Amino acid sequence: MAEYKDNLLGEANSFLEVLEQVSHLAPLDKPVLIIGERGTGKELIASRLHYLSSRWQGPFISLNCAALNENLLDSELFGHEAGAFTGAQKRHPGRFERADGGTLFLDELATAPMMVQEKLLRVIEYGELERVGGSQPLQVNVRLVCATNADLPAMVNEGTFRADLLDRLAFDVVQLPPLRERESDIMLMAEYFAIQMCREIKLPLFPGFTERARETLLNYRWPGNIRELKNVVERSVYRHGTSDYPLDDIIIDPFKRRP
Amino acid sequence: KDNLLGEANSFLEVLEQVSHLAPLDKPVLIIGERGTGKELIASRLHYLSSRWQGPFISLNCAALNENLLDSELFGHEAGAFTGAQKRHPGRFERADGGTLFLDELATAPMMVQEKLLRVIEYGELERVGGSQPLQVNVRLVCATNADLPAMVNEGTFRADLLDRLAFDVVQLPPLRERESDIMLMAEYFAIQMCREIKLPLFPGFTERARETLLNYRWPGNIRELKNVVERSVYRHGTSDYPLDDIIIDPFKRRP
Amino acid sequence: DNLLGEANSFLEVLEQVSHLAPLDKPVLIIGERGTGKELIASRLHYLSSRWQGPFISLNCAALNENLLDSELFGHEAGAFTGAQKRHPGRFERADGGTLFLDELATAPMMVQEKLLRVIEYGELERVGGSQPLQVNVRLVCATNADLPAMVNEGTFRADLLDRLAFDVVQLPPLRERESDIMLMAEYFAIQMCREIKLPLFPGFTERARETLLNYRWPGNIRELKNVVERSVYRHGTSDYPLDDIIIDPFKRR
Amino acid sequence: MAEYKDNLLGEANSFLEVLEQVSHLAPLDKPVLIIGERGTGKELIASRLHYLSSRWQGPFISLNCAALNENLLDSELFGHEAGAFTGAQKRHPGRFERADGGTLFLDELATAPMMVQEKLLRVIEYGELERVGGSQPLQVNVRLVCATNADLPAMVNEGTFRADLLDRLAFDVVQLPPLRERESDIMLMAEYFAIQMCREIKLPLFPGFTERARETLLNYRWPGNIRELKNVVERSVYRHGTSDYPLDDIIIDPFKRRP
Amino acid sequence: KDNLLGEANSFLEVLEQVSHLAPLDKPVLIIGERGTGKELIASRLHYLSSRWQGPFISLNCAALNENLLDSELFGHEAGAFTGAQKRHPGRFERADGGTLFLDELATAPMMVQEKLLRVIEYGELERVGGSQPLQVNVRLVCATNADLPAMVNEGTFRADLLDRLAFDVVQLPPLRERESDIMLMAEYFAIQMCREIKLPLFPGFTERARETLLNYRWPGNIRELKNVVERSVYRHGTSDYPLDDIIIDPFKRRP
Amino acid sequence: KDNLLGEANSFLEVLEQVSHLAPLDKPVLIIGERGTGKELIASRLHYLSSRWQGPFISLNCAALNENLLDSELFGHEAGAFTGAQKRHPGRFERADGGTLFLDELATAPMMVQEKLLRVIEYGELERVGGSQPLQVNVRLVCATNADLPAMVNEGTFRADLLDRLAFDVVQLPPLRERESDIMLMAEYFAIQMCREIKLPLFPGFTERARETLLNYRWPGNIRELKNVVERSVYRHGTSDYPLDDIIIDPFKRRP
Amino acid sequence: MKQGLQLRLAMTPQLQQAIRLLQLSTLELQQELQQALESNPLLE
Repeated sequence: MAEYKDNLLGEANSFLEVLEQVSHLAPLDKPVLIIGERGTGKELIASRLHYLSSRWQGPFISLNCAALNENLLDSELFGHEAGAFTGAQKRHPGRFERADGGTLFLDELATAPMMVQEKLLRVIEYGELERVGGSQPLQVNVRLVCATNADLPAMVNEGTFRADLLDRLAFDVVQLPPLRERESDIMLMAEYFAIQMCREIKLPLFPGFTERARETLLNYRWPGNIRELKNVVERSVYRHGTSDYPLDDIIIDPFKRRP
Repeated sequence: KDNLLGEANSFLEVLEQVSHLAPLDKPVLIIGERGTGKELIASRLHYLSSRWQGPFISLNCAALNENLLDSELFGHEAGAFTGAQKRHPGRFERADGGTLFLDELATAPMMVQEKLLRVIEYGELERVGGSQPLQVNVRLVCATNADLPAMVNEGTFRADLLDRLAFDVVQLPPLRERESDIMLMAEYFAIQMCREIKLPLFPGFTERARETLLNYRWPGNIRELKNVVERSVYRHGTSDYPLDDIIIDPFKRRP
Repeated sequence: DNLLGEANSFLEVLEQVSHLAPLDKPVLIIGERGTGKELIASRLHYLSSRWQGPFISLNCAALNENLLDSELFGHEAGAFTGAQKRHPGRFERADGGTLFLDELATAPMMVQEKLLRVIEYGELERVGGSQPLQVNVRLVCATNADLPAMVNEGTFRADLLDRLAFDVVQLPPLRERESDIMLMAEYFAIQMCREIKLPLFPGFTERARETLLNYRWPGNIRELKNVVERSVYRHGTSDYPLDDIIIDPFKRR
Repeated sequence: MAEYKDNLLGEANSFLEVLEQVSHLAPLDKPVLIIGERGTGKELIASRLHYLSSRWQGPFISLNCAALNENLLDSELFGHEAGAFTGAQKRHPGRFERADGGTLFLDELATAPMMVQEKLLRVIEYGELERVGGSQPLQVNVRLVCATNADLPAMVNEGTFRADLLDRLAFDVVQLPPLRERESDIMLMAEYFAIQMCREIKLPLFPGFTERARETLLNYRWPGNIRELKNVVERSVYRHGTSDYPLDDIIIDPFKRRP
Repeated sequence: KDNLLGEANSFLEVLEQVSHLAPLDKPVLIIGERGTGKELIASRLHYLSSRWQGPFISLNCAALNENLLDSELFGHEAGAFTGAQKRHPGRFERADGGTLFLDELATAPMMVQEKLLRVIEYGELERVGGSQPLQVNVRLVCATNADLPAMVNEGTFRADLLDRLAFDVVQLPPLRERESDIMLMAEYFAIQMCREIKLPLFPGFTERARETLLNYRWPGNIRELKNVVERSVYRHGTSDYPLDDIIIDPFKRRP
Repeated sequence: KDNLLGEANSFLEVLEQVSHLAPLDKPVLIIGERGTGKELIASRLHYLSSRWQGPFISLNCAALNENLLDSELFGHEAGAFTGAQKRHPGRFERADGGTLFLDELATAPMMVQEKLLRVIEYGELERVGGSQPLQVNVRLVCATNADLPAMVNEGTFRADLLDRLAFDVVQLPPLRERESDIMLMAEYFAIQMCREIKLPLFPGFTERARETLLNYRWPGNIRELKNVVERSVYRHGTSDYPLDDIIIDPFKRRP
Repeated sequence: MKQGLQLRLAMTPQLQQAIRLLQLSTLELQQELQQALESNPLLE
């Protein structure tokens, strides 16, 4: 059926249209690639995709390419069945083997392991994976989801990403609007974050947003669509404000050192 | 026996060569454009191979770990190391008579090139501290986007690695190279994908965009065309949309 | 509780320490080389409502074995008997208290994503132990040796810390004031006269004391304590004022 | 006694004399060094020598320096008796310990590990071998045989080959002729390969080598002595032909991509 | 305590600093030339400290590969180790209350330096399966030839870790710089060599030999002193005649 | 004591100095030409040393593996790790008073240099998690073809690595150098080669070829001369072949 | 991964006796089965 979105983190300018197109492609389970700010509107994109994913009971598998090191990443990718692989024992269900029919939520870590990229090109080549020392191959099925944080064509032309790896996947590419480009739900998201912070910290009331504070927030470039804005909101909330001062000298930027 | 090959003159000749070489268990080379799926033809030949009722297990050369390359090409005998039990046949020994399509063969390193040269011989598989090596005959298959002669001239691949190849290096023509039945094959693939995604058909259809993209590079000789078709179908989101304003440019930003 | 030379900036720092110690909002504090900002954390914890709660501070650098998930919940199910006496995870040990994080500047990448996830959603699963994490104990971060430029240099994640850190705590170096550093040096001298049983210091001359203050004090209070110790040992007596200042231990004669 | 070589892939011009000299040196068990094209004329020479090898029941244990990984190479080389080095268990019969009195068949792998070369220097120093953690060294005996492909003096001057490795080795030199030089049994070897292909593939008759095919083979550089010709003949047979054309348009060179 | 060479006024002050470091249980750094027995002097000062009868740990910096602090440093006396579980004493745990001299501490790993930072600051190193982190009562010592001030500035070690680990770093003047113990140490070495090699007597450093010893740069310092002992042994000849030319170069080819 | 030493002024002086330092068990470096048989002379002097009736076990410096540095330089206490039983003393501990002849030391790594510096200490055999180190005294000897001073100038040799040897470096003359027993050693080698090749004698005999080869570098001071003599004897194929048309050139393509 | 590796149950009583009877002989096992079936109320 329909899974409700956890957060109403959407931009009025074009995120509604992006969500509409995603729902249009949501029933399809083909190679899906997203794009947006890393950690800001990209994790939200993955969560929304999971909510709008077809059917239910799908194990939402998410991984980061920077982790899993290098030598042991292959065992988790292709799987582990032969001895002396993962402490031997039972056939270790690899990361790809663990997710059968679930969403494989990719992360745009842009891992230099282009060898891992080539191996993943085989991970989704005909829908199968063979465990380490596996006697016979196994045709495993799982949904594929991707998100991007940089220019994939720039990486392919510069060789940071395999050209065949890009060619095989990404039946569609979806770029999330930049935080400096949307600029629609800025006040709405600020108010929602302020309400959530007041609820969490048990603030007696939302202090309120001043025009000078609003002007400074508009001046802020907000590199992080969902994080740096959330960081600024948390910084202003922890800094807090007097009952009279709704947001006078509200501390949006937390990185600044004290005098 | 399922690839949506165009069955054109070049495609038919390639299929005939694959069928003729299917009975031969000698190693073969695959040239052409990777990302297009020459591996699908390799799987078809392996099914059509003499060892048709044989356990065929392909392998990506770039998948093996450098310090676990020995464990990749073989199995720990457990007479050594902290690992116990083990005594598990290597992937080649796991197949032991089927087809092992070498994936990412061009990605093989100089150490990997030397290991392949060692495997150019027949059988003789000795495990960790093995008393005697074991000989097991299995058909071999390799694919590489890069030019093996180019790598050898660069010296990246070992000479015996090139000498490891025995059958003809089947070269895959690019998207523009054949371009005879690509329209029909892409239309069939799009129909199948629409049926799978519960999409009935495209009432708009048309091929003016298809005829124009016939004069398009399509670096992903086969996969890129299908991905672009899927992107166009999803973005249009409508059936009664002819092949108008539809081009292979998903990364492109609209004006 | 702890000797402190809180200045104007440290007044706001203590305000933030109170706002994040009492309110279980996650905290991120930044100290200097030898600032010892851990004392402020202990003061805030006592000031926090969890003063009687568990006080476990972890130096996120001694990762042993596969750690990562096993650090949050030691599973160790590969071999041996299977029952694990030690198994108190990072969140469990400090639950109902304060969770101080140290030496996280040189943290691994694998630990970072898990920690970011284990705070918001938790749901830590391992063979030896499994719990939803997010113990709602006030989260404390310090020992930020890596600068925010270094964090932007891939040493640390931007979004994860940004969401996690609702506030920051700055710490100017001891070169800024050098008066509380003199007060901290006096406190350390009292502590030495107590534990080290120092009878009496040689005293200080204006020129030497100023030169010690004139020194950049890169090691902050740690440098001040080390310098005081070196001067006392070099003087080795309470006879005459130390008219000279030991710039650094490295020397020759 | 006299054991016929399985194949006699040699050159009529002077590889016959080379085989004669090898038979002259066949009785001796000292370090026998062969040389020639790598992958071609090299291990064929090794097999011929093993046929001409003195005595019988000798373990012609062959090792390639590429294998055995890096850390595990030493344990398999020197053997292992004590625990924690071979997982305890039995005293692991090392690769050197596997062949006692047998030929130590070398491959021109050129181990970049100078540590491997230093271990091998002690391997043939007084005929002894001590297991890993072994409380007592053991004097062992075995024959030695090798094949070469690069200028050992050139590497030694370049420092790529250790001077001590060549000082302990290189008692006598046996270089196989390059393919571009012999040019003698080319017709004979070509006919033998064609007959073998016809026999294996159940071809009704050998199509035959046209003068154009022979001229192209003579013009062919053929970097590999005994295998490159073999691979080219295999490719030409794979291209196949009707009974009408003996060798017209025969595809000897499979590296050439089609139109 | 133990017989030692070097009786200069600067050597007397260095001994004074060593005895002062003996009173202070805190970790310290002894700066000087390796190959001089700095670790031996550290052990002697520790014997002159409060722990007159106490343990001594060589604690070589570059002595472990792929081993944890809970492997040998803290040890694995407690059970529940990964894989095999058994008791294992820890040198840091065992030498607690004794002497822990760091051998070539400048040659330590980045992870080793990171662990040592926490060990020195907190004082509770703990162990794998060790419920009580406890405290080590030993006094940390170090004696190397490299300069951490350059290494720390080079990022070879953590500045704050060194600052915590270093408080009274003092440099022993070089014997070549001293150029005074040369006669005393030369006579001592001659006597020791006569005793060991059972020679009739010390031949005697001739005027050429004495001038060679005085003018020798002595790059090894006490290592050069050992080299001088070795060269005198090689050119001992007859005890009847004084060693005319004590200084010689083994690399130098005679005639 | 089986080497057919040239007994040349160089060879005789070398034997005499070896005997003079044979009673002394201190570290020493056998310098000169390797490949030429430093190992055989080492065994002869070990039979000629003070502890002639002793277990002497030599080995290649770079024979072992990096991860097994502890397992080679010591014995596995088996308290930790997957290792079981073990508690086996190392080869150096297997000698236990013997001569640890250092061979191929030029290929030793930085970790090997650190282990050797640890060995410079008096005994101190501490296993992994062992109770206490054991001080074991054994004879030490070193041989290498490279200049340790050259490596230390390159920084490859550690200062302690240079100071590891406790005696003046004794150099082995080259074939182009000693050139003294060249006729005698040549005759002995020719006799040995004839005996091994089942040839009673060479009727041609003579040394005109031997005299010509005497005016050659012969870099493998003993190895090269012996290999070349054996090769010439084998190539002649007839006993009645004088020292004419015989030379040292295995690599050159014969005209 | 690297040249390194790792190491990875317990039962008794009934299965021990079952395995023990397998170590016996042919006619002895026949006699044992005959004796066991004499008390078994659900065996044929």
